Amino acid sequence: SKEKFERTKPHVNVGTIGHVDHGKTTLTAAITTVLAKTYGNTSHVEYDTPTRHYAHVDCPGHADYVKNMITGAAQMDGAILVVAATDGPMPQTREHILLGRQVGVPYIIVFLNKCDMVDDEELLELVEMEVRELLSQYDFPGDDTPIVRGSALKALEGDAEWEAKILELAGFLDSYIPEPERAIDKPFLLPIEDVFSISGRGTVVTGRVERGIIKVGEEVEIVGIKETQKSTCTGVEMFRKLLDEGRAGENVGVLLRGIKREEIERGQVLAKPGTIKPHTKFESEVYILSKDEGGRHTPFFKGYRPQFYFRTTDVTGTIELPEGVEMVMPGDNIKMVVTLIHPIAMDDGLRFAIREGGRTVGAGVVAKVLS
Amino acid sequence: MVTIRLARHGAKKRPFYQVVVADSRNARNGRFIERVGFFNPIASEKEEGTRLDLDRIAHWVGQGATISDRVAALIKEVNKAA
Amino acid sequence: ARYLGPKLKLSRREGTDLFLKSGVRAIDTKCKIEQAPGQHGARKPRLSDYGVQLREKQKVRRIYGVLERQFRNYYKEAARLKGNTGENLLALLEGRLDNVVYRMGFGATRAEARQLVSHKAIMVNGRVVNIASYQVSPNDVVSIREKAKKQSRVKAALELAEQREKPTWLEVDAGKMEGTFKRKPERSDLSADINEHLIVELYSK
Amino acid sequence: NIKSAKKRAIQSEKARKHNASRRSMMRTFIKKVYAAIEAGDKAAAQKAFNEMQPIVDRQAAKGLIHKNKAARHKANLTAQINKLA
RNA sequence: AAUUGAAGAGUUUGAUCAUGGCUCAGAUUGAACGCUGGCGGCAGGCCUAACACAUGCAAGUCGAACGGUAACAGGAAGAAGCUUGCUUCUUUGCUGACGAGUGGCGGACGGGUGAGUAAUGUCUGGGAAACUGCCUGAUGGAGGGGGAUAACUACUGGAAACGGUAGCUAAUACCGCAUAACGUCGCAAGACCAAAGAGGGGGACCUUCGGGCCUCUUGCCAUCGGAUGUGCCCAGAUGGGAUUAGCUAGUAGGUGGGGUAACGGCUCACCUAGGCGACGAUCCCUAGCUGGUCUGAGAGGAUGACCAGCCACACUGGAACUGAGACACGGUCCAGACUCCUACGGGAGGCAGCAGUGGGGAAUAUUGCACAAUGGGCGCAAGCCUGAUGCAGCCAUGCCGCGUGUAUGAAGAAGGCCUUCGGGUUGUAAAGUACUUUCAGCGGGGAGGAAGGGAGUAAAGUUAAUACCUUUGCUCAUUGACGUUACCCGCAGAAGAAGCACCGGCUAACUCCGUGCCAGCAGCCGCGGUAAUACGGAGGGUGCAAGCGUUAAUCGGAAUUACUGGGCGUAAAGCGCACGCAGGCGGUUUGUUAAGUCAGAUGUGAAAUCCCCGGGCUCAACCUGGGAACUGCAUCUGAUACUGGCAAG
Ligand SMILES: C/C=C\C=C\[C@@H]1O[C@](O)([C@H](CC)C(=O)NC/C=C\C=C(/C)[C@@H](OC)[C@@H](C)[C@@H]2O[C@H](/C=C/C=C/C=C(\C)C(=O)c3c(O)cc[nH]c3=O)[C@H](O)[C@@H]2O)[C@H](O)[C@H](O)C1(C)C
Ligand SMILES: Nc1nc2c(ncn2[C@@H]2O[C@H](COP(=O)(O)OP(=O)(O)O)[C@@H](O)[C@H]2O)c(=O)[nH]1
Ligand SMILES: [Mg+2]
Ligand SMILES: [Mg+2]
Ligand SMILES: [Mg+2]
Ligand SMILES: [Mg+2]
Ligand SMILES: [Mg+2]
Ligand SMILES: [Mg+2]
Ligand SMILES: [Mg+2]
Ligand SMILES: [Mg+2]
Ligand SMILES: [Mg+2]
Ligand SMILES: [Mg+2]
Repeated sequence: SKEKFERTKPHVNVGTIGHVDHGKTTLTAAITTVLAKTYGNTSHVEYDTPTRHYAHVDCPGHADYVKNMITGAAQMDGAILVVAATDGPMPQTREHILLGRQVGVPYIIVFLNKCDMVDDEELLELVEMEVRELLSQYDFPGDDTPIVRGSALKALEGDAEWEAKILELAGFLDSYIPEPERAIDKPFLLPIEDVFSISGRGTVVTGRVERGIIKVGEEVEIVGIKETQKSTCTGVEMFRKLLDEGRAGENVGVLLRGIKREEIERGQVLAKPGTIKPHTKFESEVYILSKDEGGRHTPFFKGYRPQFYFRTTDVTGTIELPEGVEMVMPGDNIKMVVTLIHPIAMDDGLRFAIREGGRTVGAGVVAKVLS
Repeated sequence: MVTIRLARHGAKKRPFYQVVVADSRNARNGRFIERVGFFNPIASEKEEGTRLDLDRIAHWVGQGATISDRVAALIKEVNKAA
Repeated sequence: ARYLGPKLKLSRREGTDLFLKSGVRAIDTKCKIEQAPGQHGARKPRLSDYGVQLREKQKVRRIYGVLERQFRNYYKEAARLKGNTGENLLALLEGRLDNVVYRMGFGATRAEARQLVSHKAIMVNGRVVNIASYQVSPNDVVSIREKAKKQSRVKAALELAEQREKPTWLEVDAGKMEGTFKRKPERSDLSADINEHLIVELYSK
Repeated sequence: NIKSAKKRAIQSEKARKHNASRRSMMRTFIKKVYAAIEAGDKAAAQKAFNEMQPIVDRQAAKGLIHKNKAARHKANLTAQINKLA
């Protein structure tokens, strides 16, 4: 809160969701150190590339942390698959790539650690070919993707070769990730993802601005679980730096006045007044396929109670279908009505995720609202 | 020190000033000794609104009451002795 | 917050010559007006006490357009003053500017007079006022500004004014839309359709 | 802070030193006068009173304890000495 | 023309009366909650945790005190890349100014909180034993000196806080001398004890050719007084408890010393053994007090929201210094807790200031703008700053005002509901025709808060003087955050703005459907066991209205603590009886005292607030002028009927 941030080199979000205990934290720390040297839980570090300013999100690679990882990847603009070159693909890596494809991460860069732990020039190529084949078979891009090999912990050790290699890694990261599209057309909207309580400052809510801008001193409305209320913003900041306005697409922390830590939970949205209204039941078309798209095999019936993940959080919901469909067997391209317990401010065209038993069943697009 | 000054008592956007002999150790709205009169800023300049006691002012000046800028200005506005 | 809504039902709730709408469209006892005959028409439960006093207060308030709190303030002022509390209260009610306009004729109805006073169709002593609660003093003059002259609003009101009788204290010329208010009325000239000491008893309760 | 309290504190300390020295020397002079009085002498007591009077009156005029304080001790000392002298 | 003054109802019982409590009808608040919500004016906004605090700011000013120059506007001492007019370097410490530092003043005021405190507090009425910078009037003086010491230099301990070494070192800092009155001591005699001189014009007198000197602005040393803010003492009053009856020996007093700016056990040594207490001593609990506020016709009861006076406090506690003025609210030292920083050698901190955060709570504010006006402190003065203050934000928290429209129209349509099946009903309600456009909203014009002060000058005093300065006016510019000012004028259209509670009696308001002592309402009476005007819903009416209901607290009705204004045989209540002290009252007559009582007069009862007569904000809310009142208190003089002191019967 002592640095006046300059809105140059537009913000781009990059997230590392690589394999567990394969060097994600070490890799991001090494990247930050080498960039700050040559240029002068979800860990949100930042670094200013000469091309663009990036915010690096090291997400937890644990399966049980998938719920917050969903927002971390939806938050994310470019994925970094961090994997060891001595073990190759893993079930955890496959789950992570499936989640990334289901959340819609366009650009992914593969990094191969433990390059020097292997005294050969064929095993590294074999594992690179294997991961490339995995990407090409799991609906991912192919030979037009920069694949990065090298050591993630020696990048911090005194060297020159690996420093140059990681600098080249950062270069094509910023090359392969062009200027992203921002949605500052509609009024301001920001889904909440974390809450902090600053002693002497107050409560601050973190998140990626979905749309619109936030000027210092603007009135906004909290809409979400069990509550729709009003508030005032004072002191827009980003990564402990002074800001003047907050564009859309970057993870920022907005300071709210008259906010209670227990009263405000994750799942709500800070919108412009009179824009969106929370609803508990709405009509949506489902896009489940027969068997090979996450959906189950046996022809289940009504009363299904899945979690409907949204931009922020999820909630257990019920589904009702119009007459003409005796069963709700997988293969549901039809429209139905979904009722949720916790009301969340929603708009037409919203894309949500249907999940159950730790696996995604199908997608859904909001068609109408029944309040 | 003992001095004659003005104290504000009117409502918001409609001030009202009372001229009074008060020790400087007190506040504007604080205590005083003897009231001298009033000077209305708006003054509703058809009727009255300016009433000072020059005899009491002179008596207190003789004893050592330091005249203030506003009191002297009001005296010059109305008259030296009229 | 001036009262707004039905008026014939409001009048028939009590049943009196309170006053009527300025326009007339078959104002008579056609079939059911205030004492509806035929198969029903229970008009008065005949409440023992304090009920007629409440009804008198309500009819007084709805005639003059004043609210309960302001009416009670006027009653307190009248009790504080000398003379009779009821006549002092009636004097304040008539001194209310809207009733002055209505009794001068520029207001077709009392609600219309209040509307004009709010819309600045009235001036006092050569000064505009947009308060229907202003109290006029004796020996004064109240004029209508040039903008309100061209109102079919006012033309109809002045036409309807001369069908009634005229008061003891108002003298108005329509060649200039100006009226002189000379003295204050009394119970003798005021309509004897209500009792004042019952109202005095009620709020002294 | 750079407030005037620090300068006020050091000025108060210096004034404390000076006033303590002056008060201590005055007290020693008064103690010598009292010792001369109680010893039984009559001319040396008068001489000590006449020696202590100028310094105490000078300090009172400078204004460090009190003019009335100086007057009271002078009165007490003269009332003591004149009884036997 | 300045308290003209008072409501009851239900409930014991098969019914009556009385006693007796319970409940309700009214105001009112720092209110909270639920629903709803358009605007403006005024006021208010941690009652609980005197719980703990991030961060920013709230007390600096003065070069007309001083040695100085780190600045740098730098003309200028000098030089120039010499853009054909003024640009650049050590800047000569050199001017205006200014970093620190010495020095004077306020930082003891402005502001905030009731923790503590039952009288050391506060209000009222009295006094002497004392002080007082700044404000003043008078009387007098400002002479010559000496020595300190800061900055600064360099060495250098430390991350910082702060340091040692030698002087440079100046004064309005400090210290002797000239002195000693109107001052202090002392009966005098005598002794003692004082200053600081700074800024400016420069005629000229001399001329360190600035200067003394003609001089003005002053400031300073002492005394005598006023004003002022105080310190001290006394008398009355100011909560509960006797399931709180003795307390105290520095305690009561005296004799002397010391101490205090002054009295005094304030303290010391001695002596006397008292002092306080049944009118409540001592002890326990609680508590800021007052003007006032609420409720009352009144006496009374509750309380100290806003504001004003006073007191006390500043993490808890103790202590002292400076300073006239503190045991110090943004001075100092120390014990304890807590927190923070550290290089682990060692340091800092106390938001009951403005805001703001964590916790508590039924619950309460923005980390804004400005010295624009007043005031505050500093200074020749311009000028500095002020979280005092003024304005701005949010909240219907309370008061006031305005607006959602006005006539139409019988078609007594639509649709909802009821019906003795005719009809009624929400219901003139809507559409319409004429509009007005208040106030929202859009666009323009636009008063005032502004009195001052400053630059020139005309006249008067000062002096050879018109120098210099001051005072009475005239020309010149300015001096607003509020403030898209208030307001006014135009703009399309009613177009953009109503809810809450209740409807069996208390109390203003009636029908239907369904449940069927179930679900359920409620303050009471009391409902609800198939037909509920009482429950839930619906229709329709009533009471208030941007506000309606529940709850929280005080009084009233409660004459239900009753003095005005209760009762004790059977409703609660005569001690089981007698004696008797303190205490309360007291037969008849005279004289005398003026105590109680009555009369007259004085001062006073702060201001503020209630009230009366008026005035200005569009009337009001609100503000303000005058008057009365604040029934109190003390003093001076009379009255002697009554109670009482004294003397006689
Ligand atoms: C994953 C949960 C959270 C997502 C959040 C939301 O997802 C979304 O709502 C999203 C809507 C597109 C969503 O609902 N995703 C969440 C839910 C739905 C899942 C989406 C997308 C799919 O389509 C049906 C998606 C995989 C789809 O398959 C296509 C190809 C298939 C790939 C193979 C893997 C799959 C399945 C598979 O079963 C499979 C296999 O066949 C062989 C072997 N082994 C396998 O395991 C293509 O790759 C498309 O991408 C939006 O992306 C939102 O932006 C969001 C981020 C808020
Ligand atoms: N030998 C070797 N070890 C590596 C390399 N990259 C990462 N690691 C190891 O990965 C560990 C860090 O894992 P971490 O990032 O904390 O786990 P993650 O966050 O779940 O991915 C370190 O202890 C390294 O030893 C590499 O290139 N070579
Ligand atoms: Mg308080
Ligand atoms: Mg003594
Ligand atoms: Mg207390
Ligand atoms: Mg503080
Ligand atoms: Mg009573
Ligand atoms: Mg009573
Ligand atoms: Mg009784
Ligand atoms: Mg009995
Ligand atoms: Mg007996
Ligand atoms: Mg017995």
